Amino acid sequence: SVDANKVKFFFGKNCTGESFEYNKGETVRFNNGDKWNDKFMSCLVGSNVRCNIWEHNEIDTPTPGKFQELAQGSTNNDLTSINGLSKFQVLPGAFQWAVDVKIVNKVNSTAGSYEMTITPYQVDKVACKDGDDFVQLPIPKLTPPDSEIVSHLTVRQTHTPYDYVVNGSVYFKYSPTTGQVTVIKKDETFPKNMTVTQDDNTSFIFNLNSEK
Ligand SMILES: [Ca+2]
Ligand SMILES: [Ca+2]
Ligand SMILES: [Ca+2]
Repeated sequence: SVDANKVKFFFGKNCTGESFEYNKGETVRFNNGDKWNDKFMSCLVGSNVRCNIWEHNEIDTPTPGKFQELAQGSTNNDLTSINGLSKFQVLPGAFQWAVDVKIVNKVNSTAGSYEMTITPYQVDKVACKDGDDFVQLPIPKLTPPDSEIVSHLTVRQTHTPYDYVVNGSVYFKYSPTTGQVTVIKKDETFPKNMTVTQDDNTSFIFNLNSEK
């Protein structure tokens, strides 16, 4: 059986062919240059976890790709309507949606010595050091989705001089229309020394262009 707290995916309708298992609060990419990215046919999604699948994380481009929000507490004997899912997100009942975040040096030619800490509206604050892989920032029940969640971004060198590099605020927003996340940043809250580019749908890459 499927656990109410985990998910599982099989390469054959009615659970046949091959088997796979995924814990809550994880993200994977299953693709090999557009062919066997699918690797699914029957899956089960526990009554206290959700799945979110995204073709090629389309950025509201002039072609909508393929996307499905596997309803928390359901079984899918076939999803071939949405063969398009080169990215997979598996999230607990505690977390409504989650966002890929990463840090890149555009001035500090050292890495690891630069540590960024982000904390959205009373969430589990997350700190990552420039050189680790993409961090995941889960967000709890955020209803209505089109609301703007207040968030705080602060980045500080872990090595002398270790002053606050920048300290400011940011705003995140969600859209269930295509499971898109969008970030709103203004000179009144966000600094002019870091910027964040939308590398993909639900994927944000912060680059530091001024140590001040
Ligand atoms: Ca594909
Ligand atoms: Ca989109
Ligand atoms: Ca299929």
